[PDB]
Formats: sequence, structure tokens, C-alpha cells
Amino acid sequence: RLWLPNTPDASDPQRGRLAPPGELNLTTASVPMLRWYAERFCFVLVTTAEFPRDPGQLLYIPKTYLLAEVTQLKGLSHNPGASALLRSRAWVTFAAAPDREGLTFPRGDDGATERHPDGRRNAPPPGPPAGTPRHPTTNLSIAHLHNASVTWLAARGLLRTPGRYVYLSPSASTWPVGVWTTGGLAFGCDAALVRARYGKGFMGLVISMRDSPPAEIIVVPADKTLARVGNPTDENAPAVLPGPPAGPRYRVFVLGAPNGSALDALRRVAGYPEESTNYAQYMSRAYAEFLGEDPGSGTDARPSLFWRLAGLLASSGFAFVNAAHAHDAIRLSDLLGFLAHSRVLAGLAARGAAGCAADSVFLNVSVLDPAARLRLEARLGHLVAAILEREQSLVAHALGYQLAFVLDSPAAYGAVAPSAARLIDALYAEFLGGRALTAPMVRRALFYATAVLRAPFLAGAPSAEQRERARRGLLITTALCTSDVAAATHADLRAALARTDHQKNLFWLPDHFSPCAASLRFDLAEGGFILDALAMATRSDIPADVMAQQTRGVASVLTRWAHYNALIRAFVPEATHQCSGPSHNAEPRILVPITHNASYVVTHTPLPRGIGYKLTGVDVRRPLFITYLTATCEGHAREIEPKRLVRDLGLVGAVFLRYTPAGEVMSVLLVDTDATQQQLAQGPVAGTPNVFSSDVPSVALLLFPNGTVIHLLAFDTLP
Amino acid sequence: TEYVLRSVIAKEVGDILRVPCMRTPADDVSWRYEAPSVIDYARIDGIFLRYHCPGLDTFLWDRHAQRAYLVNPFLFAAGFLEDLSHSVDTQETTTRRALYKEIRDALGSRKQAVSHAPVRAGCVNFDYSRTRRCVGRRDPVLALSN
Ligand SMILES: *[C@@H]1O[C@H](CO)[C@@H](O[C@@H]2O[C@H](CO)[C@@H](O)[C@H](O)[C@H]2NC(C)=O)[C@H](O)[C@H]1NC(C)=O
Ligand SMILES: *[C@@H]1O[C@H](CO)[C@@H](O)[C@H](O)[C@H]1NC(C)=O
Ligand SMILES: *[C@@H]1O[C@H](CO)[C@@H](O)[C@H](O)[C@H]1NC(C)=O
Ligand SMILES: OC[C@@H](O)[C@H](O)[C@@H](O)CO
Repeated sequence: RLWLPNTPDASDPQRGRLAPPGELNLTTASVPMLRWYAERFCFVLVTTAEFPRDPGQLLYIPKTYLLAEVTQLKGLSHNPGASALLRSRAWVTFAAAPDREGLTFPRGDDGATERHPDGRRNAPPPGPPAGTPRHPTTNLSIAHLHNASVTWLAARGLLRTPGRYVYLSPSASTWPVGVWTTGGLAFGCDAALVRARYGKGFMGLVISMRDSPPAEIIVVPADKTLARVGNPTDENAPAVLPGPPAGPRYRVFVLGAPNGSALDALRRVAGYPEESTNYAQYMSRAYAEFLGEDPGSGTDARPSLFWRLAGLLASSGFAFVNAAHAHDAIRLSDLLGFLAHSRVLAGLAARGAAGCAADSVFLNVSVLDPAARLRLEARLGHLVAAILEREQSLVAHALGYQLAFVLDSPAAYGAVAPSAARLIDALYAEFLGGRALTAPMVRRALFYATAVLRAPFLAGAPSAEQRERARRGLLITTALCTSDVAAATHADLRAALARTDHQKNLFWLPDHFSPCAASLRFDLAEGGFILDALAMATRSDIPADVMAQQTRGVASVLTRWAHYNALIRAFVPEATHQCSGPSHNAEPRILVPITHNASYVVTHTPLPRGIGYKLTGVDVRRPLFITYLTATCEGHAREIEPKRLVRDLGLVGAVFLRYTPAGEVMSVLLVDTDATQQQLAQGPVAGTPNVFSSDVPSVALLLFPNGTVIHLLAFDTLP
Repeated sequence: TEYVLRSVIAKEVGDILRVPCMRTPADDVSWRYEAPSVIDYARIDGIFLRYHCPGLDTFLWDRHAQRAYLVNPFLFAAGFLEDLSHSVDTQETTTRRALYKEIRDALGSRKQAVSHAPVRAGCVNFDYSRTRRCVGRRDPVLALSN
């Protein structure tokens, strides 16, 4: 083909300076033939829509004519990000910064104002007091760890030392930003990835989900302005990105606003960085927003929620690394809590809001200097060892669990695993004793200790010793979670949230832990339990139909929380070969792993395999079945035969089950020791309120480790 | 698993003009232009803004390398214009404003081609234009991901 573009002429009053170098002899007769290369020159062959009728022009320019805290890098050279933009599909297949039609991001309360540059409802992280020392992370003693709420480490040399860094928005629709990075926080699972990049004066945050479009927030000093780059329709002036109006220290920009609530969440998110300087206030609101999740989506993703949660955690890491540099110090209690709660929230967000499975959650925090981190982790490992030997305190052993949790290492979880199992055992004895496991210090210990006995399942492939240890902890926490404890745990949480203002009075989920969230009880949101939770509730100013709905939602949070695929996978015996017929797979309402070999499962339907018992005297509309599963395809129906007792009767290891005609299961108590076996062989002494007696008309079962289920006549309570 | 629009072997100007208009791969596909590691103008001999193509094919010719890189039409346009708008004289700059107004004119010729497609679903790392597989803990030319 024939190319004959219109080179200009030195005379041209307009494109004249663009005529070709004499050298070339670019006459109208020569311009085909190509041969447009001239060393000292760059040529631009422009052609428009009307080609060939308009043969397009050939322009010539000499090559030489082309040659503090948070800065936009504009142009193609010598912008390091240039290449990444030029590779992108921006504006080719996506529009990452669409035309905003009056899309508005209102200013918000708590939003930093000229009066309060940190926030209206901010509660600033206090400075280390006058003349307090600032040790290195090496001379760290167990005594330090105990007075840890008042032991300060100097941030310099512990914190990552800032160094220049270029941030490329994933949209490729914004100029690269040059910053001094202070590290980052990233987390995700098999169905979501969030990545925050911190810089002095800046945060770069991408939230992505499997089945939802991404969200991007870019936080910068208030006097900076970020344009949307590459949209040809903004030839006059580039279209500044949408976002909230600029506060006192920060201005926030957003990409990929839209679908009602998606927009709402994203407003909340662009609001978060200006609201506080205390990593804690974010954590608190995070743990609160997590208890408010709607039951309806089930185990599906909740994009609205996850955005709010992920933005809260990223924002807390921003407040944390910021607060540090500020008064150049980190309270040891804050370092440990930040590392612990980061790990805790990232999991609750990914599991409850991104629809994921715990065995896939990950979290890479990197606000610390890498070398200092390795040192810190080595020392902490050693104190985990020391604590378990030197100290006797419950406070100390729970610090040892929480330390293993922060390290998230097999070695760590190794030292403390026996300790945690032995504690769980002790609490069951306190509960069988008649006491309540309500002291905050106790719940926090129960929280991390169950976390510890669970960790091997999440890392895959547990040892025989590791399975046995967790199985017993599950038989126990399921026993601890009676109907009464459940109803109570609704009242406590309701009362806890009421008390919090997210500043002076924070809300730490771990301190309000219940066995229910680490049980194998997934019936907690059924009808009979909501009624329990309501009759033991304090009157409020919420319509009855709503308070009931609010309850069901929290019931559902606790069951979803407690439901780990990896555990169910591990304590429901499957057969070695495929079983004929259509599996009637009913999801276990209660799972009782009574022997390492076998488990009982409580469901609303017969299963096709296993010894199956059908509970009698139970409302036909909401029936109860107890099935004894082992690795076999065989099934047998069996009647539940009645029995009386009466020095060793062989009850130990068996499980006591109380259920109502209403179809509710009140307690699944493990017959632990011999003392508990005798407490049972006597009967239900009047005026001796065991955990084995109820005032509610109900039937008593005893489930033996070997598959037989009997009817403890003597423990029934009639109307 | 993801793809690249590789460079074209280009020893002569015609090796470029020969090349037919790039067709746009499926929505299925995760592709990316192969661009130069860095944009150096003392290393670019010709710029082919072929805006008569449905995809605004723009080619960056490095003669010494004998490669022509096909790159993002819109971001190249935006960026190159910017680099020309920089003050860095009067002849030097008058020439520049010239080439500027002439590029900007042809770009606007096609301002109705920019996408309206909202960015699609799936995890990002670290570029919408890279692959969107979700990675977890239990973990037209090809570049299988690592
Ligand atoms: C599973 O274990 C229990 C253990 O008590 C067995 O119950 C026994 O059944 C006999 C039948 O006459 C009774 O004397 C007692 O109720 C039990 N004996 C003991 C040892 O206390 C039950 O039969 C066992 N079932 C299987 C399948 O072996
Ligand atoms: C260009 O053409 C002129 C006139 O024919 C001739 O004198 C000259 O040699 C040519 N220049 C080159 C570089 O070939
Ligand atoms: C383990 O499983 C087998 C087969 O299900 C069973 O026969 C055996 O009794 C079990 N072992 C123990 C220690 O109970
Ligand atoms: O019942 C619950 C179990 O987890 C399922 O695998 C099957 O129903 C067993 O038959």
C-alpha cells in the first residue's frame, strides 16, 4: 500500500516548526518509500478517522526538544510508573474513574475540623509521660510484659524506616504518587484481597472481592489534588477525582463509586482516615460493626460490610504507624494488641464478610522494620517459654496464649498448647461446680486458648495429639454453651454495646467472648433460643418484632463464628468408600465428637448412614434426630430405651443431653470425671441445683461413647 | 492466567505500517501491552498514532532496538501531551506547543472511543489489568502468573 502523509513546510504559520529536516528530501514524490528516520529527530505519524481520504500528517521534532513529602509524577519520563500505565488496559476495556453525575461525598461528624484536627470524637493516643525510658526490643523481660501497659519502646529502629516509594493506583487512571512509605498492611482469603500502603502523609488502599467490583481510596495531604488521567474528554482541565471535601490534615480521593449501599459503605470508608488517631477507636468500631451483620446472606459475601470492616482495619494501621512516629514511641501493650487484634479482625472480616473459610485467611502486617521484627519474634518466642515456666498467674498464661497467637508459629503454639488445654479443663470444672465464666480476664483467656487449640487445623494436617487435644476442648466448649449461657451471652453483649461510645469506652470482642462462639453448637438461632434470649433481656425502646430480629442476627453471628469448615471436616467420620444412594446430607445442628473414632450429630432429619435415634415427645413441626456416625455406610434406626442407675458405672466419657418438647436442646454436657459420674448416679437431689437438673419440662438422654443412647428417667422434669 | 501484546520486529518504517489494526480480545481475556521498561525520548525514533484504527493503535518505534512497542493509546496520549506541556526558551517551546495542539486535535477526533465499561469483579493484585484470581493461604501471547 501507499503512504503519502502531509508533511508541513517551513513556511506554514502553524505547524511550520514541524517541517522535516532538509536532509531527508521529503518531496511529495518521495514521502512514500517511507525512509522517515533521522537520528537527531523523532517523527509522529498522525492519522485520524477519515483515513485514507485524509492521508494524515507526518510531524517532525528534534529529540532534544523532548529531553517534598507527597508528589504526583507527571509525564512519561522520567516517571518510574510510566511503563505500568502504558501497559494497562485503562480506558481500553475499563473506565476506572467514570463521569460523576453530582456524585457527592458529604462531610461527616467525627470528621476532622479546624477546631479538632484529629477528630471531633477522637481520643488521642497519649504520649509516654515525662521522663519515661524507651527500651529496645531485646532487653524485654517477663516483668516488662506484665507492666506492659506502661512500658514504652522507642519507635526509631523498631518501626520501618521511611524510604522513597512510588504508588501506582491499580486503575492506571491516576498519575503515580511519590511518597515516603511507612510500610503497609495487607490481608485476604480465597475470595478477597485488601492492600493498604502507608506513607508519611499518605495512604493507598485497595479493597477487592471475588464477586464484586473493587474500591479504591487514596489519602493525601489536604493541599494536594489528584486528577483522573487519560480520559480524552478532559482535554481542557483534568477531571479531579471524586471524594469528600478536604479536612484539616488530609484530603481523601476515591475511585469506583457506583446499587444503593455499595455507595454508602464507600462514603463511610473515605471518612475513616480523618476520624481518629488512635488505632484502638477503629478496632472497637470494627468489632461492633461485625456483631451487627444481617443473618440473611448466610455464608455468602456481604460487600457492604466487608468494605466497612476492611477500611476500618487499614485505617487503624494508618493511625497506629502515625501515632508512633508522632511522639516517637510505642506502648508495648499497644504493639501487642495491634498485632493481636489485627490478626483477629482480619479473620472475622474474611470469614463473616468475604464469605471465606478460615483455613485460607492470611494477614501480612509490615509497619515494623523487618530486621527488628525477626528479633522481636525471637524474643517473644523465648518469653512464651519463660512465662509457661516461671509465672503461675492466670493473667500470665493468657498473655502466653495471646503471644503465641501474635506469632502464629507452630513452635509458639507448641509451648502453650498443653497449658491451654489444661485451662479449658479447669473452666469446665468451675462450671460443673456451679460458677460462671464471666470475668473479662477469664473470657479473654478462653478466647486465645481456644484459638491456640484450633490453630493446627487452620494450618492443615494436625497430629494425633493435636486432634485429641482440640476434640476435648470442643466437647467442653459445647458443654459450656448451654441454653442458659446462650441467653445470657445475648444479654451481656447487648449490654456491652450499650456501654460503648467508641472513645472513652471501647468494645473489645475478645473480652466478651463466650463458649458459644467456640462450640460445635449451630442451633443457637432457632426459635426456642430467641425466646430464651428475650425473656432474659432488659426492656428497651425497640419494638418487640425488631428486638427479636436483632437477636436472631446475633444468634446467627455466633453460630457462623463458631462454624469452622476445618473442624467439622475433621470430627465428622466419613466412610472409606463411596456410599450408594443420594447422600442426604443434613448439616449438623449440634456436633458431639464423643470418641476419636465416632461422633454424634444432631439434625432435623434422619441421615442415611450411622446409628440413628429419633427423639420422642417432640413437636412434629420441629423434630430432633441424634445420629451416631462412624466410618461406615450402614445405618440402623434404634429406639431409645429407658434406664436407672446404681462404684464405677462406666458413665465417664458419655454425654448428657437435655431437650424440650418444643424441640430445643438445653445442654450437651460431657460426663468428664468420676465426681461428675457420682453427681449423676444419685439422681437429681431436690435443692441441689446441678448443671444436670432443670426447672424446664424436658427429657434427659445419656449418649455413650459406643453409639448407644438411653433415656435417664430419673432426670426428666415433668410439668 | 494472563497475556501480552508482544513487541513487533521493526527494522524499517514499513515493518510497522504493514501491521494490521489490533482486534480487541474477549472480555474473557487478561491481556496487557508490552511497553518499554522506561520511556526515553533519546531512544524513540518515531511515534505512530494510528487513530484510524478501532483501537487507536499507537506504536513506539525504537530503531536501535528494532522493536516497535504497541501501547495504551489513551495513557500514552495523556502522558506525552503532559511531557510537552512542561516549560523546560521560545523556539524549543513554540515547536512543542505546535506538536501539542496537533496531537491533542487528533486525539479529540476520537474522544468517543474511551471506555464506559465499569471495572470488573474479582481480587486485584496489583493492577486491574493484571489477573484477578483470588490467591489464598492454602497456596495474544502468554505469561502464566507466579
Ligand atoms: C455400650 O456401653 C454401655 C456401657 O454401659 C452398654 O450398656 C450396658 O448394657 C447392659 C445390658 O444389660 C446393662 O447391664 C448396662 O446398661 C450396661 N453395662 C455396663 C457395662 O454398665 C451398652 O450395651 C454398650 N452397647 C454396645 C453396642 O456395646
Ligand atoms: C536531495 O535531492 C537534491 C536534489 O535532487 C540532491 O542534490 C541531494 O543530493 C539530495 N540529498 C540527499 C541527502 O540525498
Ligand atoms: C477405631 O475405628 C475402628 C473402626 O471404625 C473401630 O473398630 C475401633 O473400635 C476404633 N478404635 C478405638 C480405640 O476405639
Ligand atoms: O450429616 C452431616 C455430615 O457432615 C454429612 O457428611 C452426611 O450427612 C453424612 O451422612
